Amino acid sequence: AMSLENVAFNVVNKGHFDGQQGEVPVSIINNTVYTKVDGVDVELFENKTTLPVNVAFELWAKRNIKPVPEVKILNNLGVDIAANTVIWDYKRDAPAHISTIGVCSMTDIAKKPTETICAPLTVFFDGRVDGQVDLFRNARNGVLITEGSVKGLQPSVGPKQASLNGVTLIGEAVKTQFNYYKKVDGVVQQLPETYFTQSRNLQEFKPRSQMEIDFLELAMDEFIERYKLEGYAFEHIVYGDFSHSQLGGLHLLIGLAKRFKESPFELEDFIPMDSTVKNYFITDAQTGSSKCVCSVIDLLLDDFVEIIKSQDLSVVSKVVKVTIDYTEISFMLWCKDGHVETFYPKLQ
Amino acid sequence: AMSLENVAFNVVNKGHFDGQQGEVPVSIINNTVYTKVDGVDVELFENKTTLPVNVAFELWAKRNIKPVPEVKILNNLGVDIAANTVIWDYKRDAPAHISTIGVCSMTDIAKKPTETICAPLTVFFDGRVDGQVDLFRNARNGVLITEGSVKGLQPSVGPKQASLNGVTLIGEAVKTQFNYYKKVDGVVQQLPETYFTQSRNLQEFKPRSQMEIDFLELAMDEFIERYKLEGYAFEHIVYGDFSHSQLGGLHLLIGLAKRFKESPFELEDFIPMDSTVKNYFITDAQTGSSKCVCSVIDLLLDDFVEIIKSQDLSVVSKVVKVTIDYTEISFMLWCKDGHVETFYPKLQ
Amino acid sequence: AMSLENVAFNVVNKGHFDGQQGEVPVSIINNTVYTKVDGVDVELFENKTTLPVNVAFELWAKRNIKPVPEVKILNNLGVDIAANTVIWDYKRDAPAHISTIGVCSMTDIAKKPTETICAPLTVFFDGRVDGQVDLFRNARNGVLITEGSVKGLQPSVGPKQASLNGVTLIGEAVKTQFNYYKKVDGVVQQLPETYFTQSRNLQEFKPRSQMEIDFLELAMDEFIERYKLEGYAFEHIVYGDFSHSQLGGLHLLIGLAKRFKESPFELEDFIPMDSTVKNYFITDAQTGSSKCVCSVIDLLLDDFVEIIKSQDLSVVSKVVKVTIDYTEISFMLWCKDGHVETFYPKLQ
Amino acid sequence: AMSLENVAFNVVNKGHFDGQQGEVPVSIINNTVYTKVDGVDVELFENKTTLPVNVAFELWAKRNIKPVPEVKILNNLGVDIAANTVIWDYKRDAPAHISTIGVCSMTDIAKKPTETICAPLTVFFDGRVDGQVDLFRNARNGVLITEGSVKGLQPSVGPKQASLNGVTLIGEAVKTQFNYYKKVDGVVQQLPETYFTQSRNLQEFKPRSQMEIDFLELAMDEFIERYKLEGYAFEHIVYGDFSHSQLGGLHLLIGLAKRFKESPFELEDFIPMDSTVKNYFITDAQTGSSKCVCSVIDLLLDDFVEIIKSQDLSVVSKVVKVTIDYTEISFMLWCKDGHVETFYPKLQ
Amino acid sequence: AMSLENVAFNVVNKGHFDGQQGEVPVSIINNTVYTKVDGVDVELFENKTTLPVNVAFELWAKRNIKPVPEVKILNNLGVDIAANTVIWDYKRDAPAHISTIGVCSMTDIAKKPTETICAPLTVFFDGRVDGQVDLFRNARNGVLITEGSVKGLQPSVGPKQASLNGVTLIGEAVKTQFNYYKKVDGVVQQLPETYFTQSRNLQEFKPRSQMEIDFLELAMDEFIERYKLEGYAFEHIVYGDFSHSQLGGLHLLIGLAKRFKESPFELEDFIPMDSTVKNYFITDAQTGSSKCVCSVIDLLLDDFVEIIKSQDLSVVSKVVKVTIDYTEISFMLWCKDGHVETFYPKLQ
Ligand SMILES: Cn1nc2c(cc1=O)CNCC2
Ligand SMILES: Cn1nc2c(cc1=O)CNCC2
Ligand SMILES: Cn1nc2c(cc1=O)CNCC2
Ligand SMILES: Cn1nc2c(cc1=O)CNCC2
Ligand SMILES: Cn1nc2c(cc1=O)CNCC2
Repeated sequence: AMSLENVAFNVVNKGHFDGQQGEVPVSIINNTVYTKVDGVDVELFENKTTLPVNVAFELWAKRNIKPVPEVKILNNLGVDIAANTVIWDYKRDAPAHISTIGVCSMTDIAKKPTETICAPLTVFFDGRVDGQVDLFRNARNGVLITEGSVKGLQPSVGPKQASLNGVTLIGEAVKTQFNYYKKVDGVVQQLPETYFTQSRNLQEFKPRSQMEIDFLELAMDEFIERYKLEGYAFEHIVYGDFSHSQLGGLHLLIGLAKRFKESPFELEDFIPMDSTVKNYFITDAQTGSSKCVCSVIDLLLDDFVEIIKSQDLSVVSKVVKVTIDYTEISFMLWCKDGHVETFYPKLQ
Repeated sequence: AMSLENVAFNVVNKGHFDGQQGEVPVSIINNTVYTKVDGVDVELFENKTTLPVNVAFELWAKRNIKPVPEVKILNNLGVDIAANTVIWDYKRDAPAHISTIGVCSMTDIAKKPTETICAPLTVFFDGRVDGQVDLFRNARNGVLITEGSVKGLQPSVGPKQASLNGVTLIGEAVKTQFNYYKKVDGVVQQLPETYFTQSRNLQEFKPRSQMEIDFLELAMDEFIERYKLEGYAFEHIVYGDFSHSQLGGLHLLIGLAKRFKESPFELEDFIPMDSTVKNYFITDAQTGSSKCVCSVIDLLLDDFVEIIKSQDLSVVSKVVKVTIDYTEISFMLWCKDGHVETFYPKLQ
Repeated sequence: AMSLENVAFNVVNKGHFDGQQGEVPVSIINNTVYTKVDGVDVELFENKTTLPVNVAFELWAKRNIKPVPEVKILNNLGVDIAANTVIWDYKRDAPAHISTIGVCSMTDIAKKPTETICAPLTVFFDGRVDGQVDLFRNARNGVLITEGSVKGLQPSVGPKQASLNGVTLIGEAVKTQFNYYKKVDGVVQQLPETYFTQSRNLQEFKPRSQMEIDFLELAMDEFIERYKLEGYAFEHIVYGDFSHSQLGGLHLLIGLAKRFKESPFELEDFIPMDSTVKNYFITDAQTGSSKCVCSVIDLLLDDFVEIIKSQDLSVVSKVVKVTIDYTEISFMLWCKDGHVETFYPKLQ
Repeated sequence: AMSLENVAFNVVNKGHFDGQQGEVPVSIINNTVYTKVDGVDVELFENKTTLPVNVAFELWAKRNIKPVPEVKILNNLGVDIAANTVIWDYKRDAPAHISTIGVCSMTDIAKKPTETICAPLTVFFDGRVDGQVDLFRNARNGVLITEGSVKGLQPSVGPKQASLNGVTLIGEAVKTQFNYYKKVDGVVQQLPETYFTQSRNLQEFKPRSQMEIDFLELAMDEFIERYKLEGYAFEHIVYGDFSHSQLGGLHLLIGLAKRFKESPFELEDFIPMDSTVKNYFITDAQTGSSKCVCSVIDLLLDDFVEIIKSQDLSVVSKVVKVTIDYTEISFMLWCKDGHVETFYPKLQ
Repeated sequence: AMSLENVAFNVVNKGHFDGQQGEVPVSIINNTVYTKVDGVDVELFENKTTLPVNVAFELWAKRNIKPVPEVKILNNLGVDIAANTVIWDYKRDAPAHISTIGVCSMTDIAKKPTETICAPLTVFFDGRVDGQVDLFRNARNGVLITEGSVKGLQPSVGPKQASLNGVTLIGEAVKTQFNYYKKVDGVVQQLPETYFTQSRNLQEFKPRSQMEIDFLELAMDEFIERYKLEGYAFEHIVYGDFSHSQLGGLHLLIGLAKRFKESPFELEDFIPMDSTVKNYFITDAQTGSSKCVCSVIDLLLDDFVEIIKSQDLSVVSKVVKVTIDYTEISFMLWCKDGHVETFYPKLQ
């Protein structure tokens, strides 16, 4: 007995949809949902999606409020739809997926992931919900997350961090590190060995190793001497070159964080969505050095050092493929006389 | 001789409506009011209200620019409408009241509060405006604020703070502490003895007593020992419990401010309006501890200590009613073996 | 072969329009442009202009990404249109000019600035683009910027700072100080001797002289004694008077920056656009001192001292005209007994 | 190399999308597409769909301009999608289907109906397009229309009429009567014996038999005597009873057409879509007789007489199922003492 | 002292803008202007233009309510702007021109047509307004209409019909036939010999000659015999060929009017604007004969006969240029063995 007024009642009284009975007066004007409180209209939701306002309001109310995989992981694993939940994309302020299963009558393609319409779609299953591990076993295509072992299913240990109501975090009171499983055409797929992006912010950047503490504290030349990085072009790739009109390198988030402490800069997120590699139009405020497309990845500095130190430096230019967040990331490696000139996540 | 172009002229030249003569070219497109400056359109106002764009623009231009009672106080006193002014609600970016008296032809129910349509409504009167004290005396229902004594009318000393153009402050150059009076059905009502909320922000929180300085500076155990708060569950209620998936307690703003200095958190204001008790969907970023409905009140720590220390702790569960901002706030008091387990502003 | 899908392709792949071939699927809903990525819609642009959404999207994509004069300089020089580029106004999130020349078929009045429709308009020319110095020579009306000398054309050295993708900066890796030239009715005009505004922010304010370091570090009385400013009303004009309900003086940005370090305040930008003199409705949060129209100018303190010390202080009230950013700024000078009472950028 | 500007160029020059090269300037404002002609904006399309304005404009431009089956026939046959065409629904001013195959990049689920995504969907194939008969033979699910015989496949003769640019007609210069074929899970179905609705208008109603000429020309009693319809309640069912507050019967379009010649009436199409049975809220203007839900079907009078004369009239109330337009239509048959009381297309 | 409220007051009381003092309460919601009457909102104007709603409302209120030249005549004469009036385009529900002179502060480029901004624009002058004949004499570019002779200037007799509040008519109580004059670069032009379109409707078509009475009354073969039109393909061009899937000919409005009496048809006006030649996507309802682009012109049958009988019929295909409504209309003339095959207004 789903309704707009019942969804709004749950939002007002429970902070989100919680299956409670009740109705509150609602008014819809343009792309905003309001409710009357003390005689005046109070905004409950502003539709930033391409779905109708009342439909997006119901999907947002029915969002998953447990720690869930970050949308970039779900996209890299080919997830098309979620089973009986909504994975809300807080970077886009929209549902991560077009359709639903057992959530909302307007967006539902099926009520259960067992319907034949779900067979060709990669359905997201959550082992924390009763019967979802078994639904994954019977699904033709799907991705499963669990907190423990599944009998006979070989696990892939995912990232330490998960998204809880839009906050990316490594859980202390809740579990955020899941076992990951994937099935393509009825066959459980071996997830590849992968690095993970650290999902940090530029404003609240914190080092997660002794090498990252030394990058942020030590000067460029003493850091490169301490970690034996001579000939690996860290001056260009990680630190960044701000001497010319075109900004050189600056592809690691830690390098942007070190620069951010000294001088500010504009990072234009021209495709605003969660992704393993992010592209920004950067403008350095101190120098005026800029780059239209500056690919940035948040790898742990130790992981980036391991990647670049494991490459053959005897070829002028080559594509280096590295698995990060379960996806193959192509990097462009440019060398000269046995030393690195540049290394960057290749712009497609 | 009111007009859209005249309202816009006053906004451009005087910063708000100031009864001046003149007109500027205006363009309305969707919910925004623009004016032509140097050949280009410059935004003057974005309608975030449920009123028509030109009507909301005129009410915002005609907003009260003197320190006025915060909307939560006006709502707790049952204020329906203001006399010949607009109380702008800066938390909702909308007028605090549906209708006006002597302000705008589109929203006016009357030109003077003496019209019979105003008799059943609780009209807000401001003693700082000539003839408004007398209009309150003749009103059937109303709320009056004054800077001094009114002959024969027993005053209620309101909060130290008032809102001046959306800034809540305790006035030094202006008076913000008013005498409050209320009339229901022609009869002046005795306003109850009340506590006041402190109206502080989490980002700019400042202690307003020696006990509040000690809460923020001292460790949990030495503070509870110094102020003899053993057995009053301050560890749960004020400090907050972040060890389980459900966030425990955290109902006093000062407790959130102390936590905010160490680790950040998301506070989702799902009913965004000014109220004595606020409800937030909180997510602790450090631990992942969360609570869908976490009621928070900004009381002075000394006032909260006085409330909890004045309760009988011999009953398992009971409703404790405390007058705060002239309204009765129900608190849920849970005890065991003569000690507090929890105390929180009861979720309705 | 211009198209919406081609503009969006360039934005997605190049960060802006870069003349590349290709098309991406686009969806327009209301005032927002989206593109499909991984099956979901991702916002590329939100129209904040009065132009149609697809037209504004194309003008924003075709924005000048080289350091350009700040819109206030272009407006003060009478610039109506740009030659074969779009000067994007980042303070208004809109094009600085109504029409274009050789940019977009919907906004174009001409394809080349040589068309007779451009003769009466003051066209902006950029000497950094091939053939634009010659187009200025043949234009009836225009403004030219160059990085070096133009044979026979007497230059005017502009401000040190320029806007690069909305970031105002003094270039280190790029040139931001241009030579300025102007022509009215076929005749090259002598640009007047002028002061320049410093274009600083209140949050990131940095002193640019020893006098500005002393203003921010020294107490009011020792600063006024050190720089011999007794009788020049700096206590009122620069420091500001917060003792009465009406805020006194506070017309220099450096004075607001000094106050901002101690106590916060609301600055309501009621005409949000780039201008030499800005008008704000200010509310001091500490005292409650407020002013509906507080004119603020960001001059270097040394420049403001030179202006006020070069005035005759023997008249009660007079208009003082000072050239700032190539425009004549009227100031109101009020004196008594040979001393300054107030000096402010005159409210029109 | 599809684009908004190219789609508009085709609309302007060819009256619809015709694969021609070219671009015209376009402006999108709200839900309307305009083009500049002689300096002014001219409306090309108003979006009445739930799709984004530019997407709906492209689907409308790419509509099928050949006589196609009426949407009610396609829906009754379970058609989900069309192969490389858009069946435009002129009753809804929207595409008849959610997705496309080889039409528009925004709505396409596949470029060819041979893609595995199309296998479970009932794809509409048109034998008039080269290779579509063979695509139907290889499709798992589909509906095929042809103008002549298909080797091996036994045909179902469809209705005489088809929709050509929203005009339902029986072709004289073009063929509108198609052979219909259908496959479910790779098996060619035996389409059932079916009646067809005549798809006539109330304003331009024309009789299509000698019995229909006699219904419109003769008086009620002489018509019922001539065709031996005594005891079949035609006075109620077809002619209509306007003597009570509730309008009696009036379920055949021919009966409404006969009434329309004498007196007018309001027919409120509360679910505006193409369907075998239509429901209207009818108000007779002459008498004031009204009915909230008056089901109307346009059957040939001879076909309706054959249906009612082939029923058992010995039961008080029963559901009578009739295959009309290939779908099962339920009728409610009410009898008393061997005579009809009422017979109507069941409201369910 | 122009205002939204004053424009609305005039609309309500005078039926249009009439320079009366007064103000009525107005509400703007989306693209509609409302006024409060007896407590409820009543729609005054729905914006169908690309201008802001309040600007379009004011231009519509300030529309010319005297018989004015039809927009197609003004466009063909190169009219850019009107002098101190608004020519409302009722076919587009929008102003015929982008800018105004002395009408509305938002659209005005000048207050008088004597301003230098108006010199290069072809300004429309109306001799019925005092001083406009003299303003035309002093204008560099312009078009003048008069009811009588102008000393020294030789006139061009325009069409009999004019538009009065959107009704095209030949005046009986008012004069609608104007003398036309035109100046280009200060020189009075010699307007060319021109035919005029008759501007008739299909639903209210009336013959305006004995030949037109005979076309509508006589049969095809006796009409062609009476007016000696054998070999001129009137069977195809004027009568229309409905025997094939592609509708043949049907380019004269009189031919469509004759067909309309017998059978109905859909005329899709895909570029809805006033033009000498109109293009329609036609669908004949009786036969199903259709044509995507069917150019239609409303010439007097005698004028069309004179044009086709004055052509050389010895070439297979050629462009025939005819001055109609002062513009050059291209026709395509196809011949074979000395006889016409087709003649149509060229689609270009
Ligand atoms: C943690 N980790 N991940 C990977 C590899 C080595 C490693 O230590 C090798 N490249 C792909 C993924
Ligand atoms: C300041 N203050 N206010 C109140 C009470 C005691 C007190 O000291 C008693 N509870 C209600 C209100
Ligand atoms: C740098 N500078 N500019 C000006 C003046 C003196 C000066 O030193 C005189 N007033 C107008 C402009
Ligand atoms: C007795 N009787 N009852 C009904 C109907 C016809 C009738 O004769 C038709 N609608 C449902 C109820
Ligand atoms: C032979 N022939 N060709 C054409 C036309 C008439 C004709 O007779 C008219 N449209 C263009 C092509």
